[PDB]
Amino acid sequence: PISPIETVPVKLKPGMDGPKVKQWPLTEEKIKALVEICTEMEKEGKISKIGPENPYNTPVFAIKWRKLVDFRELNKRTQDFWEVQLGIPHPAGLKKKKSVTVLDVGDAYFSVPLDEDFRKYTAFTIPSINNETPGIRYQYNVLPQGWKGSPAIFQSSMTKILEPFKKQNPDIVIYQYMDDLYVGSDLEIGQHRTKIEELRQHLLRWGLTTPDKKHQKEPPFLWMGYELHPDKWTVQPIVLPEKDSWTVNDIQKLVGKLNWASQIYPGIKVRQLCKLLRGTKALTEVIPLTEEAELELAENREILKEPVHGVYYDPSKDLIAEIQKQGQGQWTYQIYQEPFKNLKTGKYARMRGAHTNDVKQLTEAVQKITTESIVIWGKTPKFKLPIQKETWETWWTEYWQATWIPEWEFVNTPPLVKLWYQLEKEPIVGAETFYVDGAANRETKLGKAGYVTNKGRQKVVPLTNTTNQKTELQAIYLALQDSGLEVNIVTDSQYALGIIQAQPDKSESELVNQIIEQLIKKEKVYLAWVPAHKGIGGNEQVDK
Amino acid sequence: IETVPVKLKPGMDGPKVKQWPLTEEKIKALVEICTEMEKEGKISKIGPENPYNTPVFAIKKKWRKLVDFRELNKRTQDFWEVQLGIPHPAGLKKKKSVTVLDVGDAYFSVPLDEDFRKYTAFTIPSINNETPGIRYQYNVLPQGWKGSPAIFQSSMTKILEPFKKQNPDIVIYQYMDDLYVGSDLEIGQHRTKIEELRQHLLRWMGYELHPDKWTVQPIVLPEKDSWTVNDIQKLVGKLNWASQIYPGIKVRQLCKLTKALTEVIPLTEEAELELAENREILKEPVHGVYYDPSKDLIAEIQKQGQGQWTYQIYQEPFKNLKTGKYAHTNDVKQLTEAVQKITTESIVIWGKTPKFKLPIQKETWETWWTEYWQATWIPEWEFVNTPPLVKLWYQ
Ligand SMILES: O=C1c2ccccc2C(=O)N1CCOC(=S)Nc1ccc(I)cc1
Repeated sequence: PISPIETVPVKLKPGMDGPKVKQWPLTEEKIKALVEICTEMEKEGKISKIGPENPYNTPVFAIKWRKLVDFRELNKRTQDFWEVQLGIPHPAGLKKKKSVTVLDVGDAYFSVPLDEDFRKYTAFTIPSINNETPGIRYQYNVLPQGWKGSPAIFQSSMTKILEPFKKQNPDIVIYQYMDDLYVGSDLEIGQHRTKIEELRQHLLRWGLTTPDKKHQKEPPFLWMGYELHPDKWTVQPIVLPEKDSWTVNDIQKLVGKLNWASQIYPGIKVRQLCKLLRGTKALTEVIPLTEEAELELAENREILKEPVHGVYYDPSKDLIAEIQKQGQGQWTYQIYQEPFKNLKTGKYARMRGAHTNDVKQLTEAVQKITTESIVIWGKTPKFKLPIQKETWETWWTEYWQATWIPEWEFVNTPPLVKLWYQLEKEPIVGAETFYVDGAANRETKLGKAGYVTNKGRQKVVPLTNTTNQKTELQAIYLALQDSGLEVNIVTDSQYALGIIQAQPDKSESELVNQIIEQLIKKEKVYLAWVPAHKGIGGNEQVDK
Repeated sequence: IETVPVKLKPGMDGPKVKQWPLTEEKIKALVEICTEMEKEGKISKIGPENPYNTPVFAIKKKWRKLVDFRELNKRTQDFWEVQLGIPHPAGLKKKKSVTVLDVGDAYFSVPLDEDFRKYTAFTIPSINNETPGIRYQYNVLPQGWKGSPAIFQSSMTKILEPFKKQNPDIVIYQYMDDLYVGSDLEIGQHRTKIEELRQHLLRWMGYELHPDKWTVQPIVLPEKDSWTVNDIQKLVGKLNWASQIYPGIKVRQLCKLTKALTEVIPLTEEAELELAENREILKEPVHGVYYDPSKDLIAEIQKQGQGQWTYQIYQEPFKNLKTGKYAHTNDVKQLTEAVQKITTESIVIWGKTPKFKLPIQKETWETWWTEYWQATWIPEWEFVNTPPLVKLWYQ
């Protein structure tokens, strides 16, 4: 049918006019297909024979028999609409329903009225057996298939018309996705089916027809890669058949499928499989599966052995989020309300920063979970972290950046997060003082990294092909080597001070990683800063 | 009735900013708000033919709707600033007492240029995107739009005309939604003039500010009385940085005083002559720094630990127009308050808000900033990696 819903005022962009592109004559048959089709549509009221001469026109053609109008031109000249793509519910955010049904709308776009003042713009011509006679002119009376306002105006229409029934049945839940309606409820089958015919009948009063008893309804639903039961949810079934050869293409898809599953499958690992992709990779090259990964694939297969489903959300219960340190850079977490009955699973493994330490990462994870929990449940979870509340406040307090975790509490699931060393806050007494510095020719791309002492010593390992910065972490490094378990170092490089002064415990820099391990063996280290080329006792001597 | 033609800067297009996810509790409070507002004709539902959006939040101060017109404002500046800009009196900052009155709730009288309403569109989201999301537009002067006071000046001036005349020594300044009214009257007297003013407003105390009593945050040097290499090293360290501000600082004599770090050493009689004068400077105002009304204001904040926070305001890196400090509290809660305080003072002083550089993670700030916010404006902000020594040189 055609809904009587009032239309949406459509307009062309600021100073642009209707489109006017000419028709690439078609073939005998395609012409015949177009005529049959239009005639029917024409009978349905979906279109109208346009008289005089609408100077406007958009190409039309047939594909095998169906008709496709080319709408680019009209599109580009058409206004912008409120985005229909803002987000899609996560299943773990859904409340539990007793009965679910899915009615699909037939001929949606075609069942919704286009704005009459705009109809004139959608004019097209079915050619004559070869550019001889004018041709049958047609404009649209309803949302055309390829048009840009159709998805928007439709979604707005379906809502306005769905509003009254919702209001007379607030206890009921209805979700619109494209050409479908998911209806859920806590009514018992018998009474639920009544409630649906009541909907279909309300929906027919508004021009929208639905499946009689064909209701695709009746769970295991497939929506956006999910499988949906009224009581539980899980990700769509995924297989990983045997293979002795893996192409970039293959392991691409595998990584993707793994990542998607890790949404409800606890302990999904893809770190080792991600490496194999490192480097400029042709999609068809076979990549030998390394050892660290060899096992990872089957241990993945293992946890995917028996299916797993997540539960739904109970608005009258706190959320519990707990996180697990898993390998280096990798983090994992679960979210539940009743111990170990998960709502959703997830992991976090990134960097974005050059230098970092577990305590920072843990906080980032909590942060990501915090905003994920907001968008989904509209409230914040209670945390359980593998960090002593003390070891958190220390860092919390001393650090120069602000932070604020929601309510949390300690949980002893090793490995535990901790600082791997603590720089002295005051100069060490009776321990070698090391005035260190670096240099480098910006042209020769080489430099000298050295140091001098309050005890006469002196060095200078020459370095080849290093920037002006390395020869500063190199120096500090050199000093942490020739010194005893207890020391204090003087730099003129704030670059190095900042790095080391934030208690890194891991970095994407082989030099920094060395300085790290070294810092962990000492029993006292003090790093002070003094201005460069300011001839300060000690620094100057090493500058020479 | 009579609408003031509002035109978006020639060329520029409406704002199209996405709505931030909100908590269930705030969402609920927004609908109840937005239900009353349309019931009394202040806002209207809109359709998909409107591709515009501005974010909304809920604050307490009893919930209150708060729209973030940061973007709309940046795209209409010509209107509110060079078209109908309000002049800022230098006297305000000099008065003993300044009271901040919330007068926003009066823009709802004047209607907005129909042709301009579609740019004021906002969205009330829904938990987990289970429902489309309720769309609105204003059909009257919105509270957070710099255009409102601009348009609302004729009414404002008429309202004040009498009060001013009877009180020609009272400075009244308007900046978005707020009136700043200061005087040199004694405590109680001032408060009586405010109440006597509130009544004028009616026919169409609260926030005690004391600007006149604001002074520089002097960079201080340790007093000590023994001094060590490390000590003197740090001592010159900040004296170096200070060199880049406060023309005259001389670290030469100090810097002329290999050697262990923990080795105590007695300064030179000539030494005191240095940090003495250097001390006399730093306490005195900077020489050569002037506010430039055409340049935007920057503000850096550093975390001093112990609920302490230092801050500087400048238009050019290192040349400071002003520096100061600020004392269930958390990092983000204290920082939010700091940002609010610094901004009030900026407005009182220059009639504009500074652009903030925040020592925090973008997501962390974005997640929580709303929780403790109370002002009805929102300054521009950026996120930075607090330089280790910069924090120390302002301790
Ligand atoms: O019915 C849906 C539905 C189906 C698929 C995807 C998203 C969706 C939705 O938001 N809604 C509305 C809310 O549904 C709620 S609260 N609970 C449900 C709905 C459907 C099912 I199967 C299980 C649980």
